Order: sequence, then structure tokens, then C-alpha cells
Amino acid sequence: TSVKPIFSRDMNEAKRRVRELYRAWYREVPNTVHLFQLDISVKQGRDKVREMFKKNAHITDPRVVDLLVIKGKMELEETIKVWKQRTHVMRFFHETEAPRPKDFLSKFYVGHDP
Amino acid sequence: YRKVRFVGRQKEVNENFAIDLIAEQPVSQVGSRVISCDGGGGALGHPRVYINLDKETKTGTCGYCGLQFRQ
Amino acid sequence: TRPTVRPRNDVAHKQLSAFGEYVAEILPKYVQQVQVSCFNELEICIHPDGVIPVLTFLRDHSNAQFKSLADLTAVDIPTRQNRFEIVYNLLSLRFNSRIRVKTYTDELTPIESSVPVYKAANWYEREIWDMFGVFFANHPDLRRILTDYGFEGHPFRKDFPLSGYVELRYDDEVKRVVAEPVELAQEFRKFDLNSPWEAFPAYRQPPE
Amino acid sequence: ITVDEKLDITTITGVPEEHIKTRKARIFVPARNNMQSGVNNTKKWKMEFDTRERWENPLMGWASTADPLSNLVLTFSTKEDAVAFAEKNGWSYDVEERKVPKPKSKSYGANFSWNKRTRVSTK
Amino acid sequence: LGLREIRIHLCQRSPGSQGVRDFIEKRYVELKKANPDLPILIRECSDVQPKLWARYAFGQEKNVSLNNFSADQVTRALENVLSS
Amino acid sequence: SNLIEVFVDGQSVMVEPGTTVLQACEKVGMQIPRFCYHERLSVAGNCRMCLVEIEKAPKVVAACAMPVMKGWNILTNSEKTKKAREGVMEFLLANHPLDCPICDQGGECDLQDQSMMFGSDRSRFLEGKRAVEDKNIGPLVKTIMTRCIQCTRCIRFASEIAGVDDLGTTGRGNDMQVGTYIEKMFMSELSGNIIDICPVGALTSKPYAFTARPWETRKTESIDVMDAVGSNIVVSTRTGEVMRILPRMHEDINEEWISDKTRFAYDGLKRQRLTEPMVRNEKGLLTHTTWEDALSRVAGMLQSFQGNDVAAIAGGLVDAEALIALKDLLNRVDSDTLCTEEVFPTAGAGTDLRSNYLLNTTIAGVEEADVVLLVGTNPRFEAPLFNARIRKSWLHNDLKVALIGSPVDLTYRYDHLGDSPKILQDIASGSHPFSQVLQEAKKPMVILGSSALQRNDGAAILAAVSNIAQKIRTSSGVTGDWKVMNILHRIASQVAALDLGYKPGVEAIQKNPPKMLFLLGADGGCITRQDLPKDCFIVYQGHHGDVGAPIADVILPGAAYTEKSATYVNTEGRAQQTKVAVTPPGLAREDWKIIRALSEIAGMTLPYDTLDQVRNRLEEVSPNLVRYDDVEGANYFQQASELSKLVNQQLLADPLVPPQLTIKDFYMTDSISRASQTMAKCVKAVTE
Amino acid sequence: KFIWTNHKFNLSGTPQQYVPYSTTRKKIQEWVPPSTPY
Amino acid sequence: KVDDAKVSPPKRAEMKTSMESLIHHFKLYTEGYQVPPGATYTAIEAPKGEFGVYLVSDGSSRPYRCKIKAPGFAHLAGLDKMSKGHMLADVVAIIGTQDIVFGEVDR
Amino acid sequence: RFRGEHALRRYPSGEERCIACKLCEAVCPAQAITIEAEPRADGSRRTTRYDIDMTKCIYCGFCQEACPVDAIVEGPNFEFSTETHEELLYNKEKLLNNGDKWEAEIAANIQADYLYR
Ligand code: SF4
Ligand code: SF4
Ligand code: SF4
Ligand code: SF4
Ligand code: FES
Ligand SMILES: [Zn+2]
Repeated sequence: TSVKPIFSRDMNEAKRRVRELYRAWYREVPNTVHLFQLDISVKQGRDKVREMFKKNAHITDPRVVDLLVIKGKMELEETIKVWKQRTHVMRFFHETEAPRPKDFLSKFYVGHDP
Repeated sequence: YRKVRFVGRQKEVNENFAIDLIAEQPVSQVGSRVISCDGGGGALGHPRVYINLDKETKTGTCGYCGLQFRQ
Repeated sequence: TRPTVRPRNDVAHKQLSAFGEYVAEILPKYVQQVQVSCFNELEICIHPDGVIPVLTFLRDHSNAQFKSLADLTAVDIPTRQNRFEIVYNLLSLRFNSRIRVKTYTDELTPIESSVPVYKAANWYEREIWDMFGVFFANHPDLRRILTDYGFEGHPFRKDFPLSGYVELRYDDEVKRVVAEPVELAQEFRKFDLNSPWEAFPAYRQPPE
Repeated sequence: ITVDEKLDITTITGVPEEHIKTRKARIFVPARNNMQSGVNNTKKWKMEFDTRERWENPLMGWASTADPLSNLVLTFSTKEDAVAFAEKNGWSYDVEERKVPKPKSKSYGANFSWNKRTRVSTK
Repeated sequence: LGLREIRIHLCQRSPGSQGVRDFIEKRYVELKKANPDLPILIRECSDVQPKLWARYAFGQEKNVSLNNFSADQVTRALENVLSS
Repeated sequence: SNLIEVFVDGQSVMVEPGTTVLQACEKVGMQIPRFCYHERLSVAGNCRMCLVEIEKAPKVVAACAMPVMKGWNILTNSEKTKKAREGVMEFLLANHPLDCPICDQGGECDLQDQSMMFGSDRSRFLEGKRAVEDKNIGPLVKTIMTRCIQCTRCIRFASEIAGVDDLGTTGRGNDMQVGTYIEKMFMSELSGNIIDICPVGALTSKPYAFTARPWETRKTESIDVMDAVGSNIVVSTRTGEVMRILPRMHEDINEEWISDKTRFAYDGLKRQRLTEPMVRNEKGLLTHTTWEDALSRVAGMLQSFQGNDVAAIAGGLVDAEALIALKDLLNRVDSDTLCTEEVFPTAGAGTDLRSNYLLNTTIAGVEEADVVLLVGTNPRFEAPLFNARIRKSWLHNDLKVALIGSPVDLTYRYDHLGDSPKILQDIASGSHPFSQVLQEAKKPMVILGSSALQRNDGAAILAAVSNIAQKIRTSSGVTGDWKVMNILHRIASQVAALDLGYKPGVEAIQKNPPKMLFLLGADGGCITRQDLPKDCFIVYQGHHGDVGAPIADVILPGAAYTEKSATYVNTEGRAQQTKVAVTPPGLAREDWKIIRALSEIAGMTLPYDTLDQVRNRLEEVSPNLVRYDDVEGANYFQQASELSKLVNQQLLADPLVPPQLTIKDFYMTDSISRASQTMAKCVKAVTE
Repeated sequence: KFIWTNHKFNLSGTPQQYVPYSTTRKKIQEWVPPSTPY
Repeated sequence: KVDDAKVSPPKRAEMKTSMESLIHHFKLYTEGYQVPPGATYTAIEAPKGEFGVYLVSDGSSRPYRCKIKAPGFAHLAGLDKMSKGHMLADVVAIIGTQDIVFGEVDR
Repeated sequence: RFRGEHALRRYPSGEERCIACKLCEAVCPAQAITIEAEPRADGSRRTTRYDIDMTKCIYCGFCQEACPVDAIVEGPNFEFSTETHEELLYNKEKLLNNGDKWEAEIAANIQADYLYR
């Protein structure tokens, strides 16, 4: 790869950075839940935080994870301040959406194989 | 099935039809070979088109012109 | 040839053939292609190692002022093996001359930004991040301008379709204005317009 | 410099939602709308995705639809970078082959024979 | 049953399957002269590992995978599933 | 070697010594305008549009009909060539009326894509515009002979490939016309295929006539299945409705031509179609119901059935993905007894490397043949483009064709050699001459038709013809590899059906009284309730209701061929996959998914879900079906010709009469041909 | 010729509101079963 | 209009008489013009500023990228320098001097 | 030359001046036109569905300057403002009726302006 990285070098400046801001989210989930005046339980927020980090764990290449670091840090800029007026934080939860079937016999009665 | 959306809405519909209103025209005649059809007036209406009238005395309304043209 | 044909001139085609020639002569480190447009424009193709100093060379001189940064744009080109194309456009105040800087790059490879060199690139440089993901280097404040807060698309590239996925609606289920998958009332009927038979002789491709 | 040469097949994700594994692209050659005979619309590879359902919108009969992509064609240069774009973002695909016709042997003058069969009439 | 049918695969080139291409010259005219009931199948080209299939017993596959045999090794391997 | 460097605009290229200026300039990637020229036709020159100014000459020549001498400078763009391409295409744009609001070729006419690029700006005529009258020929060719710029292109086609000598030139000078002098109708095979050749919109389609303009369609390529040779089509949608087809111009088959039947058979496709599952109701009553009513109705009956009490037939037009889900269901229950509709005799081989079962010669190798002898079929009214390749290869060189049995009207000089089945036995001996020439040819070609092979003497003539066929192969054979013996078909889903391992010819169902049957035949009425036992249910699965849906227990809606990503087999073994353009109407579903959905409501469940996973199963049986568009070199019938000699069944005594009539058998053929009101509209115009 | 008597209005529901509708044809023409006897 | 009529449409009294008028009328609305390739750029005096258009041409009836520069990108990013050291009531009086119009900052 | 409400014209005694040549559709910037045509049994082609999305309609008026047989006309009457979204989608049998609430209003403005254009 004839290309210079962004921040990390190989996997060890990387994996300590994804652990790093996890604590910043972890003290943020109880902090905002009384701030944005919404009403769920706070443990659901801590489950959804680790939901997001664990899903993308299939990467074996640097500067992509580092690209997600810049994406992950920019999320906190609106978050610590008040730039998401009670909707964008609720946008994380697919709440009023009807459930996808995800089962073969269930797909077969409704839909032209979507 | 669709008949419920207009209940108390009276179904504003057209009255006249141009499906067949060509047929009440006094079908024209010349006794020549080829005629212009700048019908409706010049520089408006349908463009100029030339028709052969030799065969069951007619033209075929020129498509564009619409008026029944014959001899 | 006639009236209603643009009368070209040769004086500006001469000096812009003259001026830009000894630019590559005095920096044969970064310049890789120079070309003269047939209507008095100039391109200086630059590998982005010299993204800062060549601007810094055009930042000041006694024979080239060029201190009016007008236009930072961004053009994507798929099927190039390095997609994107950052293109500047700068103006000489004392000389009335236009010249552009074409610098290619790729997605993940960053670019040393022009933050100390120019301070008109404060909102222009962030825009390419929001629309493409081209992470410029060492900018003091990278943020989100001209897009909404929840997008993940960087829409101005070609794989992002015309509508998004995020057609928004309201319900009184509790209070919220909730997102939903996108649903249109009409296809946006896509036509087919490219007529055959090759109206242009001059730009004829190498026939392979 | 910090060059740090390394190797990985670049598969980028997170930018769409789920339609990586769902769909399959198609790379082919558009070949001569045969109402006419202009051959300018060769020489460029194109793409088109899966086609999904088109129902009736029960107020007019419009072709309203789901299937949010459904209209994305790009202009490729050749077969070489045809594959390299489908892998760089990484969803499934299938490739056609370019068809060029016979050269071919056509010669006037042999249409008037002494003993052959190649002989035209009624011209 | 056993059995229902068998499926011969080969390849027209990559000459490891030349024993099968010899086997048709050796035992296809006489191999099907005996047992005129069993519908054995021949298809065109696996092009790598020209397997030999057998399928029977409520639809259960049985694949002997010849790579590159001689003219008698293809003759003896066939009677293993044939007699049983 | 054997070339001249000609500097086309001052740039070298090496052509053959004796080609054309047009093919030279088209080789370097340029277009000179083309009116009186076609590659697939002969060459005339009476439009005079291609005019290039050759260097070192004051005159101007035309690039259609002249050879190329020692290397010129073909000066394409000059200050005189543009004084010619402007010149000629100012005259013919005067004596012409002001159409195209209403001219149905209004988005592709060659007076409309030449006239922006080439040619002048305004007009100076300024009155005139002669106007001739039109007529009618057949109920297919909408006919405005006014426009008719007399490029002599439809005229030569009567002397070309379609051998009907019908048209001519009537008149002199300004006043000449093109149509037939008398009011004789013109209709045969390929007769609707002129309206592509007419380069202006003077000729057009009659049913398509006033529908939609050609800048709104979405061109998606596909394949038609109404014949065994396949096709190369392109459909065009409007709002999810089928508008029309055109030939896709493949270079092996469907050169610029297409079947005249398949062109206007799309009308009945959207006419008489069953959309929804209809329940038994105990009498001849048959009413619709929930899709989850008739699934569990037959699901319990499957587990009750076991052994040879359940069977199936399939001989229509369905794909090669629903003919495996059927096969992996009825042989996972291990009760096969299954057959097709078509009658093909099997005595020694056919399923086992198949050795002759495809058309062995390629269509591209037909033109290299020298003496052709074929028996027992009508080549004109089945596989229509097959005779077109014979017609063209009869021309342009020597080609010898004889025929045995039932003289029908072929175009070229054939000859009735004789009419008895004993002719086939005596040609192994020396009698009824040509006698040696089949051996003394260099590329012989002996073709058998499936219509005479349908008879009861089919296994007899199978070894009788192959007797003298291998006799020529054991002679030399040609030089050479040159497979000689070959055979044809007329049902599309037969060769794809048999090479899965089916048995041909209705015999297994002809001997037992099975209880439940699956109909994929289906309109071919060789199986009724008369040969069946008593009122036990038989299930129909298909798309139309011509023959077999009234005589049924439970019908199933399904997509026809323009709705599913299908896979077919031609008469040589290629695989030309169709693709989805319009999604099917009603509650019908794709015809392989229903079997897996019927499998999951039954006991056994098939181990593949998506269409890729279907093709992984399709890999297992035969690997040539995923090999797209290739015919591998594999004959291997030295042994298989000997194995059929085990059977020595004798002939019959009957004149070899085909089912094909004069013309009328060509129209009402498959299922949609009966349902199409267009074919019914024209077939009453022939008997009148 | 083809012109109205006096005038009209662009009112919301008079009761009449013009209630715009679809003006096309059924395309697929679903199959009819045979009758009550076998 | 321009007379050569590969760009201008012909007159209404002309598109109803001759043959040459319709084919260079009916085709000129199905597709557009035929623009040669090669990049271009210009700007003029908008009454509040320059007006950059970097119109990338491809070679068909449909253009490629069309990036615009409007004023307000410069004229309002420099509100950071201009504002400070001053009141809050100053800030509304600043904005109506640059004459900033939104929808025009959509460049 | 003021723009406004859509309407359709016809010849002397009624003929449907429209010929359904689809050109107004291909230049509408909002694609507010949708036309399905069909050969009527007399033989000359006419329309079956004809739509103007008066919501989507951005009033570029190019339909008035694209019809060769001069069919569609931007009629100068700003009389509007119904109460539903479900009403302003104009079908055909509004437009011929709306083209026949008046014609002398329309027929005098074209006849005073057709010399310029
Ligand atoms: S149909 Fe018309 S265009 Fe075609 S060859 Fe005949 S005269 Fe020429
Ligand atoms: S066929 Fe050619 S000349 Fe005739 S109307 Fe169409 S474009 Fe015009
Ligand atoms: S205005 Fe022109 S394009 Fe529109 S419907 Fe009428 S004739 Fe057709
Ligand atoms: S009025 Fe405007 S929006 Fe409507 S069709 Fe005409 S140009 Fe298009
Ligand atoms: S192009 Fe046919 S003669 Fe010139
Ligand atoms: Zn007229």
C-alpha cells in the first residue's frame, strides 16, 4: 500500500482508540437521558452503544477503523452539546417500524421475494 | 370496488365526446389529384400534408386534419 | 469564417502558452502535465505531494501575485483507478488571468490541506468531507455543513441513488417524527437519449 | 514519509444499509437498438441492478414503487476496471462478453454469374 | 433403490480424464449391453475433478471422485456400486 | 501478405485486395451515411448518399460498389464532400410530405438522424410535393407508400432470403411505385419481418400502430421460447406492460431476422390468463380461494400416495429450474414414472451421452456443407430461420438438396426423390441414385426431422438412417471430424427436459393407472381422464387454460416466460438465460419457488432456497447448463451407433406425411398462438 | 359550439369536487374457471 | 436568435411548412444540443458578487457535474473575523450589509 | 403572454386538436405529464390517460412552445385554491371541460401574439 495513514500505524494505535471513546459514551448515556427529556431505561442505551461497536468487528485492515474513528468522534460533537433536537437521538431506535419477517415461510406469503 | 370514493361528490364528468364527431361533417370533395390541408386556418392547426384521393373516393381525414376529406 | 461564430484571438493564446511554460521549468518536482486550453485557460496537473508549496509559490512572487482564491470544487470520476479529482481555481489580481490546479487523489489517502496557505478554504474544505469523505489533513475544525445530522452516505458520488433511503413522515403514535424506508408515488421515469452516429470528428477516440 | 506498505482487498461498508448482500449487479454491453444502424452506442460498458416489483398506485394507476435503487447506470471504460469497481465496494455481480461481428467478405461483381448461384434479379 | 441412476462426468481436455475417454471405448458399448434397464448419465465437462455420481435410497448422493486413472482403474471402480 | 496500405485520411490500414471503400472506412471507426446499402443484403447504389472525395481526382465516387486500388488517400472530410452530403440530401427531403407527428418510426428514422448532423439548414423548393396513393397487402403491414424514398431495399428482399417473388418496380422517372400491381396478398414465413428493413417510416406494424413513441421504452434483452432454435429478442416496457419485440441481431442465429410467428404472438400473452388458485368445488364448479387453502389440500394427499400411484408429464415451455424441483421431489419420494408430451423413440441410447440428440452441426457450419439430404419433415413451417440459412447457403456457392416423401412448397430447386419408408432401407444399398455422392461429398449433411420420428416406426428409422450415416463416417469420414448425422426438434423444453434424465414417449403412464398427476404438458391432449382411472384428482400447474385446466382438479397460477429469470437449451445445447422485464400478474409466483413452498408444507424439504442455490443443484446433475453459449466438441457415437443395432425392429408402410399443411398449421401452434387474437385475425384472412 | 351555458365554480365540495380518478383498462384479464359440473 | 438552427429552434411559421424545419425541431426537444467535451469556467458580476460556474461537459445532451460558486461562502465565513470585539445588537446590523440571501448559499 | 391554468383546445366543430405526439411530456421538467395512447377504432390515434400534476407543475410553459399542432395552452386564469391534495391532480375530463369553460378568452390572446413567436 503506497498510501500514508491518517492517525494509526498498525492495529495498536487503532484498537486502543476504539476502547478510548467508549468510556466517553458510557458516561454520556446516563447524562443525556435526563437532558433530552425522553423516557426509556438507561441500560437500553448502554446495550445500544456496545451494539454499534461489536457489529463492525470484521475488519483486518487499518485506516478504515481510523476512518470510523473520525466518524465516531464527530458523533460526540452534537451529542455533548445540544444540536439534535429530540429526534436524531430517537432515530437510532427503529421503534415504530414494522418488523421484518426474516423467515422463509414468512416471506413466501407476502412479497415477490423482497 | 372503486365506487366509494365519490359518495356525495357527484362525479364531475365530461358531456360531449370527440370519439365520433368527425362523422357529422359534410365530407369535402374536389375532383383533383392532390390537395393541401392547412385546415383550421393558416399558420395554426395541423401542418401541410398532401393526400392522394384515388380509391374509394376518400382521403382518410389526413390523421392531422381530422375532417373527412374525399371526392 | 462568418458572423455568428466566436472570434478567437491569439494574443492571450500566446502569453498563456508563454507564461505557463517556465512554471514546469522551475519546479520539475511536482508538475506532471501542463496544457493550454483553446480559449485561454491553463491546467497544471500536480501530484498531491506538492499540494502546499506550489500554492505557496503562487501565494507570492513578483511576476505572479495570485492571491484571490475563488473556487474549490470536487469532481468524481469513476473508472479511473483513482476516483476523485480536487480542482482549484485561483485569480491573479494585478494581471487578470485565470488558472486552475488539477490534483487527483483517492479516497483513503489524505491530502495536506491549504489551511495556512489560504483562509478562504475554511468552509470549502469541509464540504468535500461531508460530500465525499476526502479527509483533508490538519484542519482545525472538521464538522458537518449542508447535510442533515443522520446521513451516512456522502451523497455527491455516483453510487448514492437519486432519492436516499430516508423518506420522513409524522405519526401521532407518541410525538415523534420518525424515519422510514423510502416510498415514491412515481418512478422518476428514466429516458434514453444518446443518439448514435458520432457528431464530433476532433475528439475521436483511439480506435484500438 | 510513513509509507508502511501493506496489503488488503478493499471492501468498504457502512455507507449503504443492507443491500450489499441482497442484490447482484450486471455488467454487459448495450448492443444496437435495431430500429436503426448507428454503432456509436457501443464501446462503453454499463451496469444495471436487480428489478423488483412495480404495482399499481390505486388513485391514478401510476408506476409508484419501492426498490430504491432501480435506476443507476454508470459509464465504464473497459473490462479491466469493470470488475475492479464491483469488488472495491464489494457486492455480487455477473459479467457478459463483448460481441463483435464477422468482418466480412462482401464484394459486388460476383452477383452476375456464368455458372454460379450468387445471382440477383429484379433490381 | 439401490440404485436409481449414475452420472458420468469427464472433461474434453485436461487429460486426467482420458481413462474415462478410454472407458467409453472399452466399456460403454458392452457395459450397457448388459443391464438394459439402469439409466446411467453422461454429462459434458467438470473441467476439474471429473467426479462420478450415484444417487439412490430416497435420494442420497454417492460420489466417487476420480482424478486421473488408467484404463482398468475406471473399469474396476464402477462395479463397486453396480453390484451392491 | 495480400494487402494494400490505403491512407484513410492519411493513415495506413491493410485490407484485403478486393473489399469496399465502405468497409475500409468503417474499419477505422467511422460512419459514412448508408441508404442504398445493407450488409445482410446485396449491393445496389441508387440512393447516392455515400460520396467521398478521393484524392488526386477531380470527380467524386461512391463507396458502395467499387473495389480499392493501390493505396489512395480517402479524404473523408473535405471542402467538397460536405458539398455533396449536403447536396444529395436536399433533393429527397423536398418531395416528401410533412409527417412525424404521426409517423410511427418517429424516433428512429434515418431522415431524422442524418438530417441534423449532415445536410443543409432551410429549404428552397418551394411548392410541389407529389402525393401517390396507398393500398393494403396483408393484415400485418400498415402501409403508407407515399413516403417510400425508393431505396430499393424491400424490393430485393423478395429475390433475397425470403424467396417469394412478389414485388417489383412500376413506373418511370419521378412516377414509379413499389407495391404489387395486382391486389395479391403477400404472406408467408418472414413476411412480417420487412418492417425493420424499411429505413423510413413508410412501413410499420399493424397491431402496434398507434401506441407510444420510442423514447419512453426500457430496452432489456432476453430470449424467446416458442421454437427449438431459440431466438434473440429485445422486449420494451411502457408501465410494466409489454409493447413489442425486435431481433437482437446475434451473429450465429437470428442474424438480422426473427421468426414471423414469435413477432406477433405476444398479444395472447396478456389476453387469456389464469391469475389465482381455484378450488375444486366438488362438481365441475371451480371458484377461486385463498392461496393457503389448496396447498394443504394436496399436502396430505402426497403422504398418502406412495409408489407408482403418482406421476407427472411436462412438454410445454417451462424452464430448467422447475424441472429439477419437480424431479428432486418425485425421486426423493423415490417414485419416478415420469415422462414428456413429445413422442421420441428410445431403443439403444438418447439419455446416456445422447450421441445424436442435439443438432450436431453448428448453424455456422451449415454454410460449409455441399450436399444436403433430409427426410420426413417440412423445414419451411418448423424452424423457419433454419430454411433461411439453407436458402442463403444455397445461394453464393453450390449446394445440393434432395428430399424424400411428401413434396411441399419449398422455395428453391428441391426434388422429390421418392415416397416410401423402404427408400431409407435401400439407400444402405446402391439404388435410387445420387448413390455415391453422399459418400463422395466433402462436407455431407443428413438431417432427420422429429415429425416422422413421432410415428411408430421411430426406432426403426433411427437405426436405418444411422446405418448409412456411419457408413459415410467410416468411409473417410469427410476429411475430417465433421459430424454428419443430426436431428431437429420443435418443442423448446424437450432437449432441456430429456437431458435431465427423463424418459421420452408416453409409455410408463400408458401402462399403469396412477392416481395423482402433475400437468406441465399441458395443452397437448395425449392424456385424458379416458385413459386414466376414476375421479382421483389431477393437479394442473401452469399459466393458461386452453386444454387441461377444465379437465383438472386444482389449478395453480404461474408466470409464463417473460417474468422469470429462466434457463433454456437450444437445439445445440447452449444456455441462453431469459431475464425479468415485467413481474407476473395476479397471485401467480415463480414456478420453482412453489415446489419448495409445497415441499415445506409436505414432509421432505429441499436443501436449496435462493435461485443461486438452485443453480448449485443445477451444477450437480449436468455442468453444461451453467456453461453459457458454448457447444463443446463431443460426439463419441462409434459405440452408440453399434448399440442401437441390438434392436432390429422393422419399418412401417406409409407415405411420410408431415403434420404441416400448406400454410395454416404454422399459426395455431403452442398455447398462446391459439389464444392470440392476432393469429386468429390473419388465419381467417388466408382461408378467405 | 361546445361551450357552456353561463359559468361554473372552482368550489370545494358543492357536493361536487371533481374527485379525480383512473381512466384505464385492466391489463392481465384473469382466467375464468369452468362451470359447476365436472 | 442564432441563425444556424442547430441550437436555436426555428420559428413557428417555419415549423409548419417545410420539411427541414421539423426534423430540426422535433429532434431538438427529445434530446438537446451536441456540446463538445473539455472543461470550462467563467464568472460574471452578480449584483452582490462574482458568480462562479465550473460547468463540466461530457459530450452528450445531458451535462456532467455542474458546480456553482455563489457569494456568501466567502461573504459569511468571514463573519467570524468581522463580528468580535462588539455588541450583540451589532450582529444583526452586520448581516444586512453583506446582503446575504439563503437558497443562494446552496452552492 | 401571461401564464396560468392549463386547458386544451380543439378545432372547429370538436376534433381534439391534441394528436398525442408526446413532445410536451419529454420537456416537462417536473414530468407532470403522463400519457397513454391507443388507436381509436376510427383509426386516428388519440389519448386514454392525460395528467398534469398541478402540484408538481413548475410552470416552465415549454408544453405551450413544443406542441406542433398547438394543442395545450396555458390559459390566463388564476382561479384556484381547492381544499384537498386529492383534487388538484387534473385528469382529462377536467381539462377538456376546463378548455371549454372558455375559448374566446384563449383564442384572442394567441391571435394577438402568434406573430412574435
Ligand atoms: S419499404 Fe420503403 S424504405 Fe424500405 S426498401 Fe421499400 S421503398 Fe425503401
Ligand atoms: S420516417 Fe423519417 S422522414 Fe418519415 S416522418 Fe419519420 S423521421 Fe420524418
Ligand atoms: S400538446 Fe403536443 S405532445 Fe402534448 S398531448 Fe398534445 S399533441 Fe401530444
Ligand atoms: S406547464 Fe411547465 S411543468 Fe407543466 S408540462 Fe408545461 S413546462 Fe412542464
Ligand atoms: S451509401 Fe449506399 S450507395 Fe452511397
Ligand atoms: Zn387538413
